[PDB]
Amino acid sequence: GFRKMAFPSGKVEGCMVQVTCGTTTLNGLWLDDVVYCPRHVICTSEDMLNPNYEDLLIRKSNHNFLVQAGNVQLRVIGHSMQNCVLKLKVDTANPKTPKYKFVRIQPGQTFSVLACYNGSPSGVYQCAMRPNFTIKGSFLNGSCGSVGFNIDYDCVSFCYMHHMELPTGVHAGTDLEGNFYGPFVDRQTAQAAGTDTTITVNVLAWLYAAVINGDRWFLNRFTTTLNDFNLVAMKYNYEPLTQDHVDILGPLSAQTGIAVLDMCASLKELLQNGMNGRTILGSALLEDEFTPFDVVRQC
Amino acid sequence: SGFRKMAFPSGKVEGCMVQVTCGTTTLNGLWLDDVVYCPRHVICTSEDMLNPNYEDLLIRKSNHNFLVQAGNVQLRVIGHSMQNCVLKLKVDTANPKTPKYKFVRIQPGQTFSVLACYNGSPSGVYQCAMRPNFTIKGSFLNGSCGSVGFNIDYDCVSFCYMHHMELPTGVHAGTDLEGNFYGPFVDRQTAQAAGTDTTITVNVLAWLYAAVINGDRWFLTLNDFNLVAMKYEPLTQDHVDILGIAVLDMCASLKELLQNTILGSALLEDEFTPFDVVRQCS
Ligand SMILES: *c1c([C@@H]2Oc3cc(OC)cc(O)c3C(=O)[C@H]2O)cc(O)c(O)c1O
Ligand SMILES: *c1c([C@@H]2Oc3cc(OC)cc(O)c3C(=O)[C@H]2O)cc(O)c(O)c1O
Repeated sequence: GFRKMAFPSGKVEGCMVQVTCGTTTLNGLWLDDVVYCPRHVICTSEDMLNPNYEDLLIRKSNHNFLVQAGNVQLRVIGHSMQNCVLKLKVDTANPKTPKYKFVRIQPGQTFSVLACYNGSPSGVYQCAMRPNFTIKGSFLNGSCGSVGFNIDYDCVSFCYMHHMELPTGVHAGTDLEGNFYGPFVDRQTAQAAGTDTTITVNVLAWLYAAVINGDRWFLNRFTTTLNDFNLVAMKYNYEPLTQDHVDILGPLSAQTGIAVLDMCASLKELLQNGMNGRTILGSALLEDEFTPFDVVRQC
Repeated sequence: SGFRKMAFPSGKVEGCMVQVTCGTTTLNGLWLDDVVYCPRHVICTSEDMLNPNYEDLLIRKSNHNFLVQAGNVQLRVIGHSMQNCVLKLKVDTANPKTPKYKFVRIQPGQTFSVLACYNGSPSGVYQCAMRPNFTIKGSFLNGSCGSVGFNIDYDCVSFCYMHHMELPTGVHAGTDLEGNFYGPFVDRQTAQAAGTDTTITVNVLAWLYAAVINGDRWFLTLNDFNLVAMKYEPLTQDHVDILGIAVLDMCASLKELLQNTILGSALLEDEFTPFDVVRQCS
């Protein structure tokens, strides 16, 4: 079987705290003696549209920030700002601090989200960074500060922090540097996600996973050039397939003996005919939230 | 906004996962208090997969024939016994990471989270449901025998499933934590197959309600719906009471869907219980 799997969230659960400034409360990420959270926590109801974060932060003292790790209150001894993330220095290092690093992911890459409310983890799920730099996540009010991550070798790579929900229902956030994915800004002025597309390299990887698990009904005797595939796939609103993407599919092609452009011909036919009542790995749609690395890891 | 197949945070279960080795077999074990639980098939050999005598195989083994690895530490086994299809290994050290837990047995149509582990090392977590045919459509890529399923109510972990084997149809079968199998399956490498599976109708209705909350209202009598749907499981009064837009109006929507996408899915998802919708949408 093939499941959309999230990484074990235990190493991240031990880092989620509750940050309060004024009457605003959201989640923070406690690593070493620093707590990371969205800088919009310092905004009031009149600072939602055009806040000057430099002016708002200079008016704050350390005792204006209430950091709460479970039932233990953490004393803030310093505060600074980097891009859209607020850094709260506390007098206690987190003893549960795992091996970690901050990374920025590319569109199409996947990660796991630990949805938290009031610093309390409530659920974990797997998702991908859409080509339009949005997240088709599952967030309610109080989830800002939740983080996305991958685990590579018992080291936690933090790549996402949730900041806001867009009017279309999707979500936008930053890396742990405070830099937003996409052209979005931490302001409550109407923003809209660009035109989203299907992650082509992920669908091909998912098709390779279907062959690995024993499904071959979708293959055909055809091949295609890289340009002719892109000409057809882009008409179905698929992201263009680059030569780097083809190289990434290398190991899966060798493991299955099916050339990438041969699998491209299969995908071109699947888009043309649909499923015809059949399923691939339990899905009736072409799933695009598995990277070629996710396929190899689970298989 | 949004709707995802959300699993419970797995941190409380990760601290319990250990590696159990017996002979040429290595799988996952659940370390709770001073007892490690794992499938009793761990004591089988290569030549004892078709018709093993577990009573005979266990009597011939001593405590030191079981090697339990908890991180970089080897736990010392001081006792071994069997409860149904689960082996219970008594160790000399209580697990300091033992959470508040209880062993429960779930019903078909209920959901839970699985922490898929590989030889004691956790690798991934996902959410799934107990199919009416008592099978699990999970992802178990070997070395995952002994992985457990659970739910979390308040701070209490309700262990409900332990994985034992995969069926020839790609689905998986297991037991509860007391060793009692879900479904008509035995722990032997024999000819067995999963029964005709049916769709959990009450979960589909709950999933349609989650779509109305998320902005999908384009498709917005009991006995009449059942006769058409049964052409899927039947709906009871408790189903409508648990799903308490009237329910019968939603059944007419589902009836108009079975004959003649929703939340990014071309299929009617049936692995979200009515409480899962409330837990995620509130
Ligand atoms: C608020 C939020 C998010 O705050 C927020 C701030 C902002 O600019 C200052 C713009 C937008 O769009 C948003 C949001 O979308 C809000 O979701 C999140 C959370 O969790 C809390 O508690 C809060 O008060
Ligand atoms: C074996 C297994 C599972 O062992 C197993 C035993 C059995 O009867 C004794 C029947 C079947 O069907 C199975 C399986 O399907 C195997 O998956 C699991 C794991 O993880 C290991 O390591 C192992 O040796």
